[PDB]
Amino acid sequence: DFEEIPEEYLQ
Amino acid sequence: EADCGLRPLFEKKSLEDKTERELLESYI
Amino acid sequence: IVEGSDAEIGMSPWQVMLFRKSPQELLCGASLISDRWVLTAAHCLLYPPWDKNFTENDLLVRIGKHSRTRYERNIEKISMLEKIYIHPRYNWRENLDRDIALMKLKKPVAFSDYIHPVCLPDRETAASLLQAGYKGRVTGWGNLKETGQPSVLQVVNLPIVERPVCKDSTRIRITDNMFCAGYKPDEGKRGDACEGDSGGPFVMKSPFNNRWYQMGIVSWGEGCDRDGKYGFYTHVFRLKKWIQKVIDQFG
Ligand SMILES: N=C(N)c1ccc(CNC(=O)[C@@H]2CCCN2C(=O)CNS(=O)(=O)Cc2ccccc2)cc1
Ligand SMILES: *[C@@H]1O[C@H](CO)[C@@H](O)[C@H](O)[C@H]1NC(C)=O
Ligand code: NA
Ligand code: NA
Repeated sequence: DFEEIPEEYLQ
Repeated sequence: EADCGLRPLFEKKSLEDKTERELLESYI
Repeated sequence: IVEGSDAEIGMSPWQVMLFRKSPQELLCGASLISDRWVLTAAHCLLYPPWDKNFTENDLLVRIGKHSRTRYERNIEKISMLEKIYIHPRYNWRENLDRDIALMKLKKPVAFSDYIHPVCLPDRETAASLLQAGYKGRVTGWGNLKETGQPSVLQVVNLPIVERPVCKDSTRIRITDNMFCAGYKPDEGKRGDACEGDSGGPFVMKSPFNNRWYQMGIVSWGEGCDRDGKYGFYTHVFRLKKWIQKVIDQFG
């Protein structure tokens, strides 16, 4: 449903 | 902080959003 | 938000989305009160009856958003949490009394046309504006109906309701740390917050200094936009001494 966010914020 | 609650795209430019007047009118 | 409308761009620049890291989903609304502090409802982070107990590393804060689902490149900013503070007397056992929490960001967020903090009320502003009939504004990306989801941030203006009316609408024990808002059946107009709008702000524009103040936090309700029911909001001013104590000690 949601667009993927940049990986930097999930690191 | 000192600038809290003043929206860049509204108060800061003296533009009103479409329904804020509804609020003002209720403050009787 | 039920029976609301699409927000205008930059209409609510203090609106914050609490975003779950895995799976990626909306958790709650919240609000920006300074470059490092975000205000939300405690039940957004802690609610044992539903096995809810989020820690800092579970969540992200997304600020400056309009679209619910899109990654708003060059517009929104995404922040990690340093620490969560839940009110020590938050009553999750009974009635959500003192439904309030602060979150400190790892780094200060840059203000922009789309990102800007809301004011917290002083005693006088609260006394003057928190009156039955006076309208506030609630915003969020929550459900459009009780029983889908919006493309963009939703907004609705709702009148504060007399305390005896609030009390007589529900079997739940109401406290001085809550207020309710919404139209009565006889008033014709409607609108309410709903699931997903939790933690978002109930704001009023002071006619004295033309600044927006956050008077309430979306807290609870019985269904959404039901006739004879009202939305309940955490009374921000009543809990302001706790807010200031947290920011003073940990800021
Ligand atoms: N204004 C609205 N209609 C509105 C409805 C729902 C929400 C989201 N909040 C919630 O779902 C919160 C979290 C825990 C239980 N809860 C409720 O609203 C439950 N409402 S309830 O069962 O009818 C009565 C109740 C209130 C408070 C504690 C226990 C029980 C937020 C707003
Ligand atoms: C929730 O999580 C924290 C930390 O993991 C824990 O200490 C606490 O006991 C848990 N339950 C609560 C606060 O009710
Ligand atoms: Na009652
Ligand atoms: Na209602």
